Amino acid sequence: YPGGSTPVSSAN
Amino acid sequence: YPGGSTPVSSAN
Amino acid sequence: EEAVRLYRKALEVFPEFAAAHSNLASVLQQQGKLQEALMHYKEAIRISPTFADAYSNMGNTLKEMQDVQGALQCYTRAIQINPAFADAHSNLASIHKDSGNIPEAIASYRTALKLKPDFPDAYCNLAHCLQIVCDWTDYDERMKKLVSIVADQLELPSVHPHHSMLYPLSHGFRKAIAERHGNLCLDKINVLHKPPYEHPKDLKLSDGRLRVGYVSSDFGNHPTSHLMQSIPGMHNPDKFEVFCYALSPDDGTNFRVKVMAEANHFIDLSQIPCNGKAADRIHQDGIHILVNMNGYTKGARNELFALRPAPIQAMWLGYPGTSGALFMDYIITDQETSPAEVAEQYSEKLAYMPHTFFIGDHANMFPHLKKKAVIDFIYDNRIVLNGIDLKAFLDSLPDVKIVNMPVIPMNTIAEAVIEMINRGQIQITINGFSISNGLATTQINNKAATGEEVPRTIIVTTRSQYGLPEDAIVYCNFNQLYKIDPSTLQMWANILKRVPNSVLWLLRFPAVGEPNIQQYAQNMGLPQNRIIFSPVAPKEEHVRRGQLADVCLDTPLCNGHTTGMDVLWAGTPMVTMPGETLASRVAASQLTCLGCLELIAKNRQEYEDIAVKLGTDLEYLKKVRGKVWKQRISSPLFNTKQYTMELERLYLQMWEHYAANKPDHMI
Amino acid sequence: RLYRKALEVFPEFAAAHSNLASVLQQQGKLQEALMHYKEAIRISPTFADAYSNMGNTLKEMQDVQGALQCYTRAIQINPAFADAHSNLASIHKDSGNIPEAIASYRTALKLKPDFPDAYCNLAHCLQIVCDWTDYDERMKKLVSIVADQLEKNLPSVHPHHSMLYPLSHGFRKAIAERHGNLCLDKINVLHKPPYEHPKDLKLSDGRLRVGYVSSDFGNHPTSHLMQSIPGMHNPDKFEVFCYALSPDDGTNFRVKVMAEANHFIDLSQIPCNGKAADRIHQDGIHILVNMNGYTKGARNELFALRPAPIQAMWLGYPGTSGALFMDYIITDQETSPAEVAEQYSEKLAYMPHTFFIGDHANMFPHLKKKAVIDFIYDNRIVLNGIDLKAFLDSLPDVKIVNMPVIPMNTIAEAVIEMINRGQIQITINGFSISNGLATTQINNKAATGEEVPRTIIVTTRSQYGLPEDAIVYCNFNQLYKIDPSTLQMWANILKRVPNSVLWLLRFPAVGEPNIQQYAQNMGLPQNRIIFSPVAPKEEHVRRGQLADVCLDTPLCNGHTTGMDVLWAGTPMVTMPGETLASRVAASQLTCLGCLELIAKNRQEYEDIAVKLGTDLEYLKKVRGKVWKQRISSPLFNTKQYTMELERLYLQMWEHYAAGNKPDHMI
Ligand SMILES: O=c1ccn([C@@H]2O[C@H](COP(=O)(O)OP(=O)(O)O)[C@@H](O)[C@H]2O)c(=O)[nH]1
Ligand SMILES: O=c1ccn([C@@H]2O[C@H](COP(=O)(O)OP(=O)(O)O)[C@@H](O)[C@H]2O)c(=O)[nH]1
Ligand SMILES: *[C@@H]1O[C@H](CO)[C@@H](O)[C@H](O)[C@H]1NC(=O)/C=C/CCl
Ligand SMILES: *C/C=C/C(=O)N[C@@H]1[C@@H](O)[C@H](O)[C@@H](CO)O[C@H]1*
Repeated sequence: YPGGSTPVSSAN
Repeated sequence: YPGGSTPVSSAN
Repeated sequence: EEAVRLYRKALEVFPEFAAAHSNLASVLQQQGKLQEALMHYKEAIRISPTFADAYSNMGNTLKEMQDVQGALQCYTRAIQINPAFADAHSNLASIHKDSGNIPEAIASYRTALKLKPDFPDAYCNLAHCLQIVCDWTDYDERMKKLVSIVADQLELPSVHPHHSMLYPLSHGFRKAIAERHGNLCLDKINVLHKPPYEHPKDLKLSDGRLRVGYVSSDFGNHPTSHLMQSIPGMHNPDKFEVFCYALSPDDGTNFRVKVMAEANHFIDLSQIPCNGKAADRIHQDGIHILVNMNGYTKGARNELFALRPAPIQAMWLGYPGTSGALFMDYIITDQETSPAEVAEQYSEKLAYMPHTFFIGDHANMFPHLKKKAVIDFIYDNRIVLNGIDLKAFLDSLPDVKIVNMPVIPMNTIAEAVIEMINRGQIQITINGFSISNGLATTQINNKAATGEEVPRTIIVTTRSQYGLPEDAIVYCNFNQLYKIDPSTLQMWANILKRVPNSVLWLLRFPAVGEPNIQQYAQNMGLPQNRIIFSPVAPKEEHVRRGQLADVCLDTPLCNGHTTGMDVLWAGTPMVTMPGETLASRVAASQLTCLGCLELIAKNRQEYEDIAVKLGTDLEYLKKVRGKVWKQRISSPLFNTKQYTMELERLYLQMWEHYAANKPDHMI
Repeated sequence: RLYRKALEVFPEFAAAHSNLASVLQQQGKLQEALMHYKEAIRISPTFADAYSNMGNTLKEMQDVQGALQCYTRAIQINPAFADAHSNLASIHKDSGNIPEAIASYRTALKLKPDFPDAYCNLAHCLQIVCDWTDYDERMKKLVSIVADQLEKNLPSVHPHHSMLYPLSHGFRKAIAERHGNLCLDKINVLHKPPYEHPKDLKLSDGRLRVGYVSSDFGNHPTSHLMQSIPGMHNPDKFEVFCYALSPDDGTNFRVKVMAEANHFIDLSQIPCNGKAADRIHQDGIHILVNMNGYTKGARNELFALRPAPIQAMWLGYPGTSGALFMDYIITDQETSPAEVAEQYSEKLAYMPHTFFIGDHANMFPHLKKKAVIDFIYDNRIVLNGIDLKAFLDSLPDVKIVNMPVIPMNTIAEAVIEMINRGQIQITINGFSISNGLATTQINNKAATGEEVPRTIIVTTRSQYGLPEDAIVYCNFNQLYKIDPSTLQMWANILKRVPNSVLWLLRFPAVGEPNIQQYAQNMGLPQNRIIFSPVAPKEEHVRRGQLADVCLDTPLCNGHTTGMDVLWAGTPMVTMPGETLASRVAASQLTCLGCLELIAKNRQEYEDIAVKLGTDLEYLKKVRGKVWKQRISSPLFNTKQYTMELERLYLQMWEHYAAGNKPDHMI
């Protein structure tokens, strides 16, 4: 998110 | 350097 | 392995062979030896200063070592040396992608395809990029072509298993893709010549307790912790022993802190980077069931599971699909997401949890959202209050009408509140209480905003903060935009035209897909006042703001997973259409558990009918909301204790079986 | 400005939201600013200017992926928005992607040709990669831009770059006074009184209280220079306070300073300049030292509030601050001659020899002594080791010259076999023998300089692709220090000396073909200039020994790089200019006692460098002179430097103690 981070599930 | 960091003098 | 032996002889024969240095360097780079790799690449470049191919492969290593700027200088230097070098362009683009410069990634992917037009890897990569921004030009062609590329390769697949679920592959194709990735992990470990492990066939060394090892790169701030952080500490110490294997460094967060404090044993595999030495340790702990919570997701070290240090190896909750691999024995799932009928997408056997394999620590992390109050001029979702000490504040007030939802009448109290929202000032004091602006959580307490701490003020959430209308139905989907496709947008647009008094609420996730969405929306006869965008919000703001919505429209292609439980927590009904792939049957699983069979659609006409119903039959919406708002507390959905206990039953079941016979489906 | 009154009258006024946000961001209130930018956009969803300004605010909070989305969004709303383009580029420059930096700065220019900030930045990017297309046009245009801007009150040229362009000396000080005055204005916001300063040494028990303020207490050349210093101060007469402006990065450099200063104070924890300056004052500091100037991490707001009575620019910024809050610049007779003290807003305070210092003796003692191999050259195959003597002594035949020489036998062969085969290390007589190129795989803390290495290191010409049979001129600085004049100068040199190569660094790699091309435009084939990679700090100093002579860049010399080169025993040819940044190599050389290496003009420089490449007994002499005097002169002598540095502090104090304003110290 804008300012901080918004961790998500993503591919390796 | 390639593989790491080479810090240097620089502008703010 | 034997490549290494060859190349070193090639260098024995001839000291000065640029290509064989570069080739040695690329295989050392496969087997993780990044420093050594990097050395040989500079030798190659010292020999031949205009060796574009070395510079490009050097950049890859630098990217793996997380030297992003060095990888940048390397790729650029290879493009300088040879401006028609397709790989330098592809690789470059992939840096831009991982930095979220998707427009500049798309440009460089295109440039590859123009230079070397059959380049499957770069096509699939571009196709994922296009998905991220909701660019759907030649969309039907694209899909037809990705099926093709994959069809071909099967006789390493250029589409990632974590992606394969978004595309119209067959289930044979999706399984096949995962199968050739799992196979690649074996080929990495066989280099290590490791004998087979001898597994406990007993519980006698363990003191009668089952040893369960939980491996995840996400014990830290990542959706994995947000869902299961209370599971280790809620296990029964008498009959189970919990080992937590982190694959990542301590990210500093209260999520990490919980799991280290609460597990019986926490082991940091991020400092045991060698897979042999790390799988040795798992075996030395004496694990009986070792659980995989990554599958094919950022962080995974499936090689640990490829060497077989536990008798039973299970997949759980981090990966919405099959691993395709014979080193994984079960997948923890349920009949509502993975019906017995369709067992043959999954290479693993099916272990059923009794309601839903899905869990959430919302009960624990956001408990200020169990109860609410509203402000007047009655609507449950226009101007909302939440607080640990809300009740005290309500009772400090002259007038309040509980309907059970307390309602604050429009007085000089409610004026100071709404004018705070109006000015955008951070907080105010009423009767000595903190009344805080929901848009300013990070200013007041950062760890509250991330969900690390329960908030300690009373927080105000209003539609005016988001530019939502105070006199109309609000539909939301709060996922990343990549899960929306053409069909899905069509459904939403249909609904939006039958329900004139309504706005569909989406997020800039990323903002660079917003113009696309709206363009495509306007091709379907839908004005620009109709779809509202707002930015992605820190975790707690997100979950709270679901209170402003009336109904959430779930993505049929890939459902809300975390995002689903998030919206259910705010007391917002979700309309889903479960598909075929496990990623498309989740919101449905969550709702079967919660107990809203009425919201589960069998087809498109059914879907759109359910949601138009909910947006016009207002008292049906008050009914359904009421039903969700109570059932999140009263059903198994959010109940980490019931969850853990039933999970424990399923584990023993899995042990009893191996105690005799080989892995078989569980009921 | 109370725009907060403006928004009181009107709630949904997008422009004042965007404007309040831009002023909150002035003060440094980033989370608040960020909040009003999202409001601005809630109201007006295609408001480009807010999206782009938003980007600036999130780039400050170091969310770079966040900034990118804001920039590229300002560009999809308005592909004709130049500011958004200039900003997008600026992040590319900081990612080290200089081409995209460039492609994007030109779009800002094509869209808006009166764009000073984006021209000057483009000129820097061009400077970085040594792209000298329309160089003279660019140069004259850069003056005109500043002449114009100075005349209407903030230069698009950063004072740290001012040394790189043909600006006048009056113009230099002015760009510096501007960025300085800007520290003053950002501070007057806080309305603080003047601080009440100490007048004798009585609270402090007779000790002078010194505060060294830096963001470079870590893996940084500042620490590679002055890490020993606080620990060598005299406790009886001095009390030493080190003020970090950087979080602890985990390096030994940080550990060392933390252990040896009497007081280590981590100001990165106190982000408020008001609160941070109050702290410095109550420590009772008599001299507060500015070690950043206008460099990455500066928090000169600290010095703008005057928390200490004497305030001196020392060592980290090679220029004048232009600020009236800085009292002295510690420099020396050779770098800043009193004759030419007009550039300096500060008074001149002199060190006896050089203001320059270097922790090489402590850092790299394995290089005090060296061994070679045969078939006598001192720099074709080199060995270095703490335990070299013992290694040598384990050998059957060793010929002394004081330089040990190992003849060609199975012992000498096994080493060469390792270098040829690119393998990591070997064992001879039980001693550990290492490849110079394999150091991060042997010991990562030895590679950075954080640890003295514990095995013996062999270093060769073959490793970097240099000729066994020709003379090697090196220069080891970042490529942005070279200009046309200079590259011409070295090419001249190189044509006069047929057996020679110039040995150059990829710093950054993308600058190599430019240099290669301009060279050909006057020079010889692509075999005269050899490029090597940037190295680990230790390999970097160590491999310098392979060279015959170093040719220093006149426009801005090696500073840390100068020290680095001399420590290897490699002579340096230099031609002092008129800016402090262009004088430093000559001052270092004066201290070393090699005035015959200082050129008066371009012609001398070519003659000096040619003589060193052709006269080969004169080569042996000056190489000798260096190899010896780096131990015996006061250049790499931190203990001596510390002491005379202490002497100048007292001399500085006693002047002020007499109730005087700062005046020149000689
Ligand atoms: O404004 C928002 C919107 C979403 N999210 C969170 O961001 C993540 C997105 O999750 P993801 O798409 O990776 O997994 P899924 O929903 O597919 O399970 C989820 O953690 C949400 O809780 C958030 O913090 N703020
Ligand atoms: O291959 C190299 C070349 C240089 N350096 C170091 O990189 C820094 C470059 O910074 P800068 O140019 O600011 O030095 P200065 O301007 O003082 O010469 C110096 O410490 C050198 O010690 C390095 O570690 N590896
Ligand atoms: C780099 O850092 C050291 C720290 O003392 C300083 O001595 C050296 O002068 C500095 N280099 C430069 O400022 C180069 C500037 C040209 Cl833009
Ligand atoms: C469309 C697929 C998205 C995805 O990979 N989601 C993951 C969830 O299934 C999983 O439960 C969470 C928690 O670990 O990670 C992301």
